[PDB]
Amino acid sequence: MDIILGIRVQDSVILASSKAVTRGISVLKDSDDKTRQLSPHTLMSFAGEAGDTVQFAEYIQANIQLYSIREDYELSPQAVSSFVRQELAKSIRSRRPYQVNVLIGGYDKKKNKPELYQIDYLGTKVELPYGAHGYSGFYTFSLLDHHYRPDMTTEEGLDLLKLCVQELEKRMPMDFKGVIVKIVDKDGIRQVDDFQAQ
Amino acid sequence: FRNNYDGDTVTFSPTGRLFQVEYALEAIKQGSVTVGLRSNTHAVLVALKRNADELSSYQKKIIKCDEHMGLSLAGLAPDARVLSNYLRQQCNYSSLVFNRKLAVERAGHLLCDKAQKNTQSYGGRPYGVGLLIIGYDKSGAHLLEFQPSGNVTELYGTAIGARSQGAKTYLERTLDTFIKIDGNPDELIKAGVEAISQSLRDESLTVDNLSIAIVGKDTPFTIYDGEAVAKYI
Amino acid sequence: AGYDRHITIFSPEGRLYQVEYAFKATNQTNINSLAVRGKDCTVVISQKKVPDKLLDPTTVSYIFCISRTIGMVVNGPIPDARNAALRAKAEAAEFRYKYGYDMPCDVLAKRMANLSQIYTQRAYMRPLGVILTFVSVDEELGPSIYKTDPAGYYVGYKATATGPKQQEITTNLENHFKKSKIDHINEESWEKVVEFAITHMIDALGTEFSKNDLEVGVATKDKFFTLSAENIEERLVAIAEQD
Amino acid sequence: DRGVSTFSPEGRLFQVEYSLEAIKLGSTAIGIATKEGVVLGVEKRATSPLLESDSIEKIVEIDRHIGCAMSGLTADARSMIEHARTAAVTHNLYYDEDINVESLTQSVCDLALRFGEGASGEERLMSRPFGVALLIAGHDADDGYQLFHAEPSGTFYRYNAKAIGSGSEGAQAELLNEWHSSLTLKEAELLVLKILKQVMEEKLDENNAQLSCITKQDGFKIYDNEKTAELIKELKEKEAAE
Amino acid sequence: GYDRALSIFSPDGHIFQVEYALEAVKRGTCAVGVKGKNCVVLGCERRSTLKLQDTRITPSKVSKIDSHVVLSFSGLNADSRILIEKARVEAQSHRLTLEDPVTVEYLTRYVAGVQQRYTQSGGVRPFGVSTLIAGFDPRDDEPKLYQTEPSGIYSSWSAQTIGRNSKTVREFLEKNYDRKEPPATVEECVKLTVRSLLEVVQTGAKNIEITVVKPDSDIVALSSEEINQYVTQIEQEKQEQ
Amino acid sequence: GSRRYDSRTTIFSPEGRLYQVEYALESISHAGTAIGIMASDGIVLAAERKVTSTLLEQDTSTEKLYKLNDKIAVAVAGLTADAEILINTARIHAQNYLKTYNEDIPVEILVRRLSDIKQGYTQHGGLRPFGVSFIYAGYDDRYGYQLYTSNPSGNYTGWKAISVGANTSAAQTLLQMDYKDDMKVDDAIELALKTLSKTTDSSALTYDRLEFATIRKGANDGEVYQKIFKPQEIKDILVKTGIT
Amino acid sequence: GTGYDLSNSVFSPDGRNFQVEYAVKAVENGTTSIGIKCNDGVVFAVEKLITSKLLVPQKNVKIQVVDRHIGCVYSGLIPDGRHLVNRGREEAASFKKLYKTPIPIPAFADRLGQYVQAHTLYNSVRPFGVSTIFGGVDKNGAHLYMLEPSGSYWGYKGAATGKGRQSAKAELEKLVDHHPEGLSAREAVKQAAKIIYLAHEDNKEKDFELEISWCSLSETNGLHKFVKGDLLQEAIDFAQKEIN
Amino acid sequence: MTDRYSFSLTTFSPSGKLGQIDYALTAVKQGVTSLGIKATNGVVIATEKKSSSPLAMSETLSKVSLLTPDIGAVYSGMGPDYRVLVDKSRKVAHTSYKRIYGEYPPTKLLVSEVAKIMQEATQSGGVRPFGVSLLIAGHDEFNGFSLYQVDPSGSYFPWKATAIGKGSVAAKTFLEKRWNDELELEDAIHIALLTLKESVEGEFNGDTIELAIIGDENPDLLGYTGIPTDKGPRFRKLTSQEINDRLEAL
Amino acid sequence: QFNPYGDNGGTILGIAGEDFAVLAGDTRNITDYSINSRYEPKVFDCGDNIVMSANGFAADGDALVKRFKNSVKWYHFDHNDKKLSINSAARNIQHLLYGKRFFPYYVHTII
Ligand SMILES: [Cl-]
Ligand SMILES: [Mg+2]
Repeated sequence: MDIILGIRVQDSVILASSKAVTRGISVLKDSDDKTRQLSPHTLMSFAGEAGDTVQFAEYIQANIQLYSIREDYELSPQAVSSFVRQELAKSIRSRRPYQVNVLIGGYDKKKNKPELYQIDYLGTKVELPYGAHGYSGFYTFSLLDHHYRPDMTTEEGLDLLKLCVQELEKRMPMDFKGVIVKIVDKDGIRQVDDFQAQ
Repeated sequence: FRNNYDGDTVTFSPTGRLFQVEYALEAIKQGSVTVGLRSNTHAVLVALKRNADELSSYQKKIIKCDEHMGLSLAGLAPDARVLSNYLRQQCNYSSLVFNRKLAVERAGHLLCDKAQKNTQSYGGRPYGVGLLIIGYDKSGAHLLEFQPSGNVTELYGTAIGARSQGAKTYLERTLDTFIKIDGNPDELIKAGVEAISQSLRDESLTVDNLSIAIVGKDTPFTIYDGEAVAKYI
Repeated sequence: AGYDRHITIFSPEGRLYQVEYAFKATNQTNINSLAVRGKDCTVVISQKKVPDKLLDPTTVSYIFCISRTIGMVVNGPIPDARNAALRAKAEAAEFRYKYGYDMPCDVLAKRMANLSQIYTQRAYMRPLGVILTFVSVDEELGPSIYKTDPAGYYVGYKATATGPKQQEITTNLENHFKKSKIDHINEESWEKVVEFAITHMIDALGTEFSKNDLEVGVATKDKFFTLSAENIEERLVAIAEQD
Repeated sequence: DRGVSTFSPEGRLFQVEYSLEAIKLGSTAIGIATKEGVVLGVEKRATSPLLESDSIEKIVEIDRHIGCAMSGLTADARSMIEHARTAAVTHNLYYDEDINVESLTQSVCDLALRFGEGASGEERLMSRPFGVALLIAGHDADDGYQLFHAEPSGTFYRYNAKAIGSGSEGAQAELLNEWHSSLTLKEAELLVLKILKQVMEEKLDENNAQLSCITKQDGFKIYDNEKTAELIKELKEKEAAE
Repeated sequence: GYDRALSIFSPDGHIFQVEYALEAVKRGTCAVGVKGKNCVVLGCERRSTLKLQDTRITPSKVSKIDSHVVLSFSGLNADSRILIEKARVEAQSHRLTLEDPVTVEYLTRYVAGVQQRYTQSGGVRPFGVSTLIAGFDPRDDEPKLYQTEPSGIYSSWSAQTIGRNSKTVREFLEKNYDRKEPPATVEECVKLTVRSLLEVVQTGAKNIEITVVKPDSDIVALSSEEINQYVTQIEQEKQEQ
Repeated sequence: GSRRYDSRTTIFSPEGRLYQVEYALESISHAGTAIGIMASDGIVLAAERKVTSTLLEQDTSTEKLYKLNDKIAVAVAGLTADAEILINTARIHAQNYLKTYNEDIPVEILVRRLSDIKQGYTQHGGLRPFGVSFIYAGYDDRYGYQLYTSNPSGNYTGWKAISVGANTSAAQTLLQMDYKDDMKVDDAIELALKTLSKTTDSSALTYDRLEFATIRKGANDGEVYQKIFKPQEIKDILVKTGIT
Repeated sequence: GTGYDLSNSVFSPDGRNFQVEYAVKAVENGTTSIGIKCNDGVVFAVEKLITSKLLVPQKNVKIQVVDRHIGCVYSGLIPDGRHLVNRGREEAASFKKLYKTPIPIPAFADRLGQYVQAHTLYNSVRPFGVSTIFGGVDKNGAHLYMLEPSGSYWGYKGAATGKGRQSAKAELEKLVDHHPEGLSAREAVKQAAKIIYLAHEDNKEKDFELEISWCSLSETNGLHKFVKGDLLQEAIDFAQKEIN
Repeated sequence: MTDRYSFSLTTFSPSGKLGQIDYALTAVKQGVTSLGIKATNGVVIATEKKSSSPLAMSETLSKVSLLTPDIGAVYSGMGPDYRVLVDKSRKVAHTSYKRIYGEYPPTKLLVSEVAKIMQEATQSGGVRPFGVSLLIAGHDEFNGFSLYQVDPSGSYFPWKATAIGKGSVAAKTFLEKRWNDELELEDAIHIALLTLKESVEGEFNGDTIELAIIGDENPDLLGYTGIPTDKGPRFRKLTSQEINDRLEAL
Repeated sequence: QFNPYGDNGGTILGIAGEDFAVLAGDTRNITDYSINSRYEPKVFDCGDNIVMSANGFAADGDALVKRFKNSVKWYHFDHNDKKLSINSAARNIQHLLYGKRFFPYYVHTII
């Protein structure tokens, strides 16, 4: 479907998300940001069913932002992912479940360590050095199994994504119109505006 | 005595009285006078509309319930609106389900039973309004008197409100005359205007002051206000 | 402060006045009833008083057939008596359906007593101003008398009495069981157990009874039944040919 | 104690009559209906000079053809305005037309008697009546320019002119003499502004008093402080003329 | 189940439960708010019935409803929490649906509506709380300051105080705050706030806490020293005369 | 109707006070004294057992010191039955937070929730408040060692040292006198016992009339440890401090 | 103390319910109504006070039918009586729906009995301000009942309630003595007319209208019917003859 | 209809007293004397069968009730209140424990559940507190033998020995003299019978005394054999004969 | 399995003049290949100078017409006998029909 990639390096988590939104035989938009900032040091990318995808993301964002103001404190990436998993684990046995898959990339300011969580629509959470949702994984996991090191810089991490995107652009049937890349580190969340040709 | 047994409608007095009900009946006597009278062919409502200031309107006293039934109020207007709205629905239910115009006698029975439920349960209050229902059904012309107590009575004529005893004595005397005004609506209304004018004292019934309704053989329930009642003053 | 006598809450002395006043209502009818156990039967006698000549004597009863096996005599006003009767009948029917055997006398007694206890603790429910005397020949315990009151108290009896002149009938029966050294009427036929119950009713109250002054219920193995005026007359003729 | 929906021996609801006493302690509100439009005027009555006067909202829009002024416990009005605005827009959705001023007023008054501790009728879950009276002014194609007085009793009267609040009985006696069937809109503006000046404890200026009107053409508009200031200047000149 | 009408009209047209709710506010610790040309300041006094408190963890008097709006109060501390929570939830609900933070007017109008609802709902008493809500509307530099009271009435103030001895500190502000020239600096805006509290607090370095809110979600709470410096400079204004 | 018998537990006095809250605090003023003292390297909870007998089994007894969390405990003052209702709900809230976030509940969040439940019985429902005052002794990785108090009003505050129940006025004066910010747990244990010993309404302060608990971060571990003292352990520390 | 009569379900120290006894006063205040049990049926009659000439003769009917075989007449608060018959009709319909057979009179009696008794169990309801005389013909003979506000009812040979119940009861007692073999339906209608005319003397100030109904196995096929035209006049004349 | 009593009938008085709880404790004091003594190898609970009439059968009224096969209960105060508490106590042992963990609750937890029911009658709308004090004696594998008192307030305390009702003050004093931490179960029954003799006015025999023990497992009372782990109930009610045997060695 | 819908056939025709309007319909009612009635009126005068016809499933057609006729009656009661304009009737019928969006009236309706 939509491409949702996440990669955790030495001192950051990098999230790459496809810009294409398609209904039928038409590409309605080629600049869609498939991610919401939950807190200044936690970012969540998402893909799945048309309506559920954003509705769920904004709902989670609303709850984390409410907690942030109530406690005047930022929840750990671990804590946020555990909240999200439980919401999906409830959803799966409800009348109409949220059909949404999420990556949660966050910098834990307490531990001073980047953290990447992969959660599917069933509420199946797992912490990974690198993650993908849908058909992306089928090509990217073997790539990263080969080229990934834990001591890689953010610059090395972007080069490793560029390599993943190139492979998906070569062997994947659908035009996903490139990716929006966002780095999560100790200084918060910034967007790499120059990934069109880095 | 009375002070201890008038706190709510759920309490009987030692003499076997319901003071909350009697207090509701008092709200009627304070209300503006309205008169009802029927022949064999037609039934007429004549109501004296009351104004707050000379700058205010004269509050409407007659409400249409169906094409063959309507009523005049005396007391709390909102309670008249609730009961009239309920009676509208019962007339409406009878039409849709049974294709049957609701008998005036059965309309009375329903108002009686609805008023009663407010007099036996805690938290509730009695209705603070008296109603004169007129209608032409399958058994000719009808006039009913409704009391918040739940007591409904079929009469040839009557009056309720302030100084209502004046009109009621007149009708009790004119009985043999007006009962026979058959196939003449104008004469039955004139006999109703002569009835209500027996309960005047303050002013004389003017154009935007008088309110008259009529139902009968080949007359749907229609309300006459203003210019339209000028030929009866 | 002074409303501790209007609803079922504790008074400073640790008392429930509404329960005590409910007990007072039980004597409003001015009727005396006693129950005695035979060798294989249980008999209930109750005074039958018909003041109005316009009343239908056949309809005036404070004895009720709860089930095939259980009979219940009430001391108190008839509206509360009939409230308790219908509930007991409903509980006896439901028990049989759910558990597949006839409700025992003592279990219905406990159940009705537990209901009375709830009115003793919940404010919106008043106690019923009645004393319920349940009788049967239980298929486990044999002849059985179990009595409940507005407090929610219940217990089994060898014999019992209820009403205004309860104490006189009680002490009369006490003295008989001190003498006989047994906890029942040693008699094979129920007719003679009914005759005993009427005899000691007369002795204690000091009043003679016609056929229309009494009301009798008998419990046997697999049936409870009430006597007709003529069944009582036959009983009154038997006791007459001994005095 | 004693029921909230209890009748007095004189056949009146205690809580309703006590509610009317609360309204007498409220700020003055005046309505005048003419063939050129209906004017609504209120006393702001700021409790301190530090209170930013223009934040006092005692005249509110219900629809483009219906406005209303309030007097008494103004906090109670919020849910009444909300129901009125909803009723007007809901009616437009169902019938593709403006709601009749009388029908809108009748809908607001239907709330008034929905108080009790569980009264046998429907489900009136509200502990007390409203502590506010509304002057509902509007226009429709059927009955033209209309002014209504909505009480917490559930009764509503149509007035050619009406005053509610602290200075009501005084202002009403003034409106009795001054009102005629052929008043212009400008005449009605000065007249509201004059009667407010008379009953207000404070000296009337463009900060402690607010005007508004409803005309068939431009609908319901609240007068800005500059426009009201000139009408005050115009009033003083005409009073000083004789 | 419980729907007993606690807030009802009395013969003289008063709701005593709402009236007595204001008495709970009068009892509460003094809170003040003054708005400058480019800032709003919220000052609150601390009690001294018991002094052995951990000032790190003890709930502070000025609460953030959003990153751009703050709420101080006077009255029952327990009651204030229930209003603050409902406001914080509504702030996020507004952002989620309108895609824009609440205006200070909207957030006030909501909190006011809640307080009002508890004055004519069955089986509830009114809130024993008056609030000062202050901040800046999204992408706006015009300072905002509103007050609510248990009745449900609300309005905006150039400067206002609530709680115990609010009568005194209001009198001070009325003859010290010029609408022609509001405190043009953050500094002289805080100075006027502390000055107004010192009328009531009676020598309180640790008994006065100040919160400054500037445009674009710029909210900071002053430390003991920073406030103690203002107290030192103000006491010299008196002694130099 | 039923209106006749309604106490109206959630109304204001003409002065703007909550009758039932004020009378509930009066109830608590007669309950056995409980003291909390926060040190640099831990927290102490000490409580005086109200009414005892030779035949009261002290070994299986707990009426004042309850464990909410592995990192949070409470000292009770008032109705034990009322306290056990609130303790049970507080234990559940702590587990709901852990299940949701996979992190132990911060102390204030638990305290605020319990305080918000008490506030509920104060504003609606027409029920009597809980005749209970709590001292919360807890540790989390945000604020470290924390000491809170909550009362029937639903109001809570944080303390360096505090007392609830009987003779708080006297107890608070003695704590405010001998407390220093750089205190150690062993110093706090002594202070707590000294304070109770002088505020006790009984002859002597014996072991059989005391409940004791400490929340320390045992240096030879790096994790927080709750220690609810056994009768023999209270008897020991009572002799060492010089009360025998 | 006192105040035992202000709430419905409250027992007074002498085990009485004063609110029920106050409801009886509302009944005693009301019009007189009777019932006569004949050899194969029952006859119901009631006094209708003519307030004025304005009352339409023969129109304001008071006697109500339940199902097709039961007649009901009441004295006191007429609305309360209507509310009881409304319930009775729902109760009779419920029975027939499940059991097919029309409700027996004893069965129907207890159904009204339990409902009226229920309005003496709670302070949130008022007792019924009517004594109801009802009955008809079923499987095994005719039955006449009278139901008091307490919920108390019995079977009757003759029954009377309201203003002139003593006059009625006295005249009924004479019939029971002088007809031990049983009165006929025809005779009971004439006799009922007389007793109403004789019992009217306790209200002789206001002119009245007579209303009779009957349920006879031989005369109405065991269905409740109103006495009309010739048979009504024949009964009025029998009474008007024997009043002089 | 409908319970419109949704408000508390127990409220704090200006003195800080809860009236209805204090008045409930007064009702308990009027009740017949009942006691409990804990031995090293068992617990005994005893009360007097105050027959309301000599015609009444005292056997058909159990003041001492089995809650679980290892837990027993006795009371002082209002009998009906006790009867419904026993019914609720037996059910809550199943619904809240046995139907979850597949074993009967330990004494302290079942006591805790009874305590909660009685606390709710102190705070819930339109109810009065229970007019009884319970003495609950029980055994469980990890706590051994235990004896608890439960008051109308909902408060409960563990006891070595105690008494409640009429002559509790005098009975508690006599137990303080005779109790040691080395008592055998037979010694505790003997002390229980001595203590209860001071309370009883009239006849003192097996037909007027109701006494039960929490002791050794009774495999003869289990009703089935073949499951080694199931050894039978520790609760046993002493017979009329068994009491009279120990009364001759008084 | 029970089918709630049926087809009673028939056809309706509406034409608007400059100062008039016509709503015509055949009087035939059918089921499958059988004729139910040769004269069963389908176009109705609803008052306020409005004529209405709901053609398709006769049961759903009669039900809708009946509810709209009732809607006109309650418009008079609630708005001081005001005449329901044709545009106002149209919007009212939209709400009547869309009310049963998930169990529709199987009719094509013309006013
Ligand atoms: Cl049970
Ligand atoms: Mg997964």
